[PDB]
Amino acid sequence: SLALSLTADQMVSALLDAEPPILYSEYRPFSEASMMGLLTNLADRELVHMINWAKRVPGFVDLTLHDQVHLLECAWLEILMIGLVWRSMEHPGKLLFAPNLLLDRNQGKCVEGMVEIFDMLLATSSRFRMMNLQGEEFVCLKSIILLNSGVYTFLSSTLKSLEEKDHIHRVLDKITDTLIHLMAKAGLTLQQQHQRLAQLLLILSHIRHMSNKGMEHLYSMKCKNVVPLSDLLLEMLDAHRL
Amino acid sequence: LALSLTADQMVSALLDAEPPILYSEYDPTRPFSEASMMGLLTNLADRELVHMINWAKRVPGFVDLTLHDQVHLLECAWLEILMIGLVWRSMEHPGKLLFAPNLLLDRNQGKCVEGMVEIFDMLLATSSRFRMMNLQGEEFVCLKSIILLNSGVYTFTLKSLEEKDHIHRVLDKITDTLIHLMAKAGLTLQQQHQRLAQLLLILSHIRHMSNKGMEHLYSMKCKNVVPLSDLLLEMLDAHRLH
Amino acid sequence: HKILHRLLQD
Amino acid sequence: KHKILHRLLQD
Ligand SMILES: COC(=O)C1=C(C(=O)OC)[C@@H]2O[C@H]1C(c1ccc(O)cc1)=C2c1ccc(O)cc1
Ligand SMILES: COC(=O)C1=C(C(=O)OC)[C@@H]2O[C@H]1C(c1ccc(O)cc1)=C2c1ccc(O)cc1
Repeated sequence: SLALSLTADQMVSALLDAEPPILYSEYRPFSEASMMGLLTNLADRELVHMINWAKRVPGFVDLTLHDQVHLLECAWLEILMIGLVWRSMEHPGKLLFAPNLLLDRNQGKCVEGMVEIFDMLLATSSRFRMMNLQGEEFVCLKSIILLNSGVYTFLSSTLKSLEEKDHIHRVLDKITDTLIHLMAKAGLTLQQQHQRLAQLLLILSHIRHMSNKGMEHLYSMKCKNVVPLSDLLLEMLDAHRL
Repeated sequence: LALSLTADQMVSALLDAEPPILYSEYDPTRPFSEASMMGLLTNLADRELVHMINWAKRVPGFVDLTLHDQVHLLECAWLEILMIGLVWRSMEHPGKLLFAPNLLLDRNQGKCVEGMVEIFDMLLATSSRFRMMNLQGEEFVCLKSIILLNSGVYTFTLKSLEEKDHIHRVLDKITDTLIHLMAKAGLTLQQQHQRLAQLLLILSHIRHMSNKGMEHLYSMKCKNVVPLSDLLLEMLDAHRLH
Repeated sequence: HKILHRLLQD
Repeated sequence: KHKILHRLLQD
């Protein structure tokens, strides 16, 4: 009820209000362990705020705890990466991990396997720049990732599981309406609206790809023990091989 | 040229470019093993790749690209494309994947390949999503073409950014064609943007499946389960698994 | 599989 | 080497 009744303007307002804060990294030269340590320490702190943001994504608290857990386990790295890309928009060639950890490609990639991932993140940021992604659009896309990523991996076949998936699809349709509204407001033609909407959603394929690759890198770091993965991080990572 | 095609001429071209459904070398005299099942799927995929290359050449816009960019797009998208094909052929076979007309498998059957049943379950899920949405063939050939042009686009001196722009223009035409189909089918304007979003969000799940697919295929290659053709070894190597 | 469960309730 | 795919793209 609560989320299916919001106006497009109210959806956007709710999502903007629910935005998590930008976290700082730690305050000389880097190494492989010290680099991933800052990023894993960061990610870990960002995950705690993400859960609190998810609770405020309209529709999300209507779902069972099992389902909210599954959606977050599936979506979390995609959500961290879209945030990073968003943050990095105005910094061509650099990833703004935190205001005090702005990392170039030009930075001597002390982490092995990290450059291909970095490059993909940069190209996404350049894509959002080219597109002139707006903040209101970003918050819509991030909510779509949360709701979409785990939706087809609900292998449950019952009457309580179809009513639930239909609810998540109803909420997804609303976020689509909200994106279209923003574009109409901005004065885009109907043909421009549909084209832009497609453009944005095709980026989510690329974001999924980056997460899939990122996760493999993480699992292989888990197996090294050169970095201290936190307890919550071990569990989120566990869910992708489980 | 692709950009001067109408919507109807785009759909006509894509339906005409459709590759045939090929038969598996399935030998019903012997039971399946892990090696024999994987041998069947890799032999099929290898024959299907040759037709795909010839289909890609008939996708409008594709032949304007340099051979290097054509190679990259196919390397990025080949498994996504095989998978969307499979899900499409399987739509009207609930619980089963129609790899070929003589190779129609349920989830129990390929439990006999280690790590395959996870992928199988995702593919069945997708086929069910398509059935539920009542995906049409004209929509399917647009989606398959979107995968070819999109999946490798963001990983592309001065010839670079006219090549990227050409691709995005052709992709915009395929969006236009999708909306046209939906309008001609009698969908309302709101239904049109909602369905466009529903279909494009499925492409994220297809990327996901392809990524999981590629890691399984790599692990099979690395346990010497099945010999891969030189073509498959190169397509697999482009994903540079580790 | 439970720390997340716990954060969601908390 | 010359990739197999690059060659098939010319036939
Ligand atoms: C080799 O480099 C890679 O392991 C990664 C990323 C990439 O190097 O740039 C983002 C990225 O995905 C990972 C990563 C990350 C690294 C450690 C974690 O505990 C969680 C996430 C990343 C991360 C993403 C967003 C964020 O807010 C924090 C970390
Ligand atoms: C056996 O389980 C899995 O390793 C796979 C698939 C899945 O389990 O299908 C249910 C799928 O992705 C692979 C696969 C494939 C298997 C061997 C190959 O040389 C190439 C592709 C696949 C494939 C997909 C479509 C197609 O036309 C041919 C092969």
